[PDB]
Amino acid sequence: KVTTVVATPGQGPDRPQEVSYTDTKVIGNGSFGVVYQAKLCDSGELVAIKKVLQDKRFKNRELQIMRKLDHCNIVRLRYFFYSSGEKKDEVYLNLVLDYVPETVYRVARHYSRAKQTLPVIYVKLYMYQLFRSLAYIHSFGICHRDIKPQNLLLDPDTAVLKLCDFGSAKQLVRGEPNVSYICSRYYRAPELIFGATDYTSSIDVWSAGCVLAELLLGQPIFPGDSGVDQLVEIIKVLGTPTREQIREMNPNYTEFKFPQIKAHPWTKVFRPRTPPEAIALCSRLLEYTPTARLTPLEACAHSFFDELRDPNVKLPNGRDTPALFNFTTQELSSNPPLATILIPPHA
Ligand SMILES: COCCNC(=O)c1nc(-c2ccc(S(=O)(=O)N3CCN(C)CC3)cc2)cnc1N
Repeated sequence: KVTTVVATPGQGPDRPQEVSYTDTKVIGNGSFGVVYQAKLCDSGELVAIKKVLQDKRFKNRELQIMRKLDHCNIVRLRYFFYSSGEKKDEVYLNLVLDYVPETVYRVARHYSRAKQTLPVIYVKLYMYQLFRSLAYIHSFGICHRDIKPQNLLLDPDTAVLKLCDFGSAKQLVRGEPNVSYICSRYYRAPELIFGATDYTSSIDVWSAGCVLAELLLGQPIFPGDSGVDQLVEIIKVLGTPTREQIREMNPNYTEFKFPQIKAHPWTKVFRPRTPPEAIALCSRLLEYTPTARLTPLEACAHSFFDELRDPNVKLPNGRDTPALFNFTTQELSSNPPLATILIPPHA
């Protein structure tokens, strides 16, 4: 069964094209509608169609953001078009994206069921690629707002990570308020747990540190039954924030959940047989103070990733490491002189 739809390229000139696809399989659900997997008849390559119900008296925020993005470690928007259900009003915006077979969550989840830890090289590979994607969208002022392992796609063979689900991403315009019940809990920055609406892109940096620590520990570092319990578990490990730290997180609130609980060391948080520059990265990612957290660009050049910058380092299945040095000037803009470290010898 071959379906032919008139789709506009998600990057290219505004030139609607006949796109034919088949093998339509549902893969995902959500707030927005439904996610499918499909095969382009002509090129035979697999794609994902994210189908959202669209009201025409406001443009889809995700769509405006997708048509401005293009990176190695981000699922690219190939096309978009409009469908409908039965009656009219009932307009569906459909996003044709690249399909990536696996996700970090489902990888991380197995090793955990096998009582095993993910090999450290995969931690470095997947965190570095995530940082690159973060430094790129933050250079536009776009904040994902929903970093979680299930929103990171992986190819098992090439070890390529591609960030997906831009449903909660938003251009942060300074002076416009921004909501605080964003982020998929567990990875919900301190500022948002206290209900701050004056946040920056560093909330993705926090969420990334929660993803890093989860891959190191083999389970979510900051669990919790609600937004309140997330604060308990953060305070359990990072201690009660100082009142200066509280002022920097949210310039609004403090309704003491309970008392000051103090911190316990990073060394005692993780497994003993795995404490290298990985613990130093977590201590630079998971800080209360938003301006004290690393930039995704500064995180890529951290000591923990230095194995990947070696010209001789090779993937576990013997293959080459995927592109880890093909930066743009937009991606380097926050700190251009960091290219000293980012681009090693080796071409
Ligand atoms: C709304 O936000 C974005 C929604 N998602 C995307 O856009 C997107 N999703 C994926 C994806 C990858 C893995 C899986 S899976 O859990 O490993 N698995 C589930 C069932 N199935 C039989 C096998 C696959 C599910 C989906 C890939 N590329 C995408 N472009």
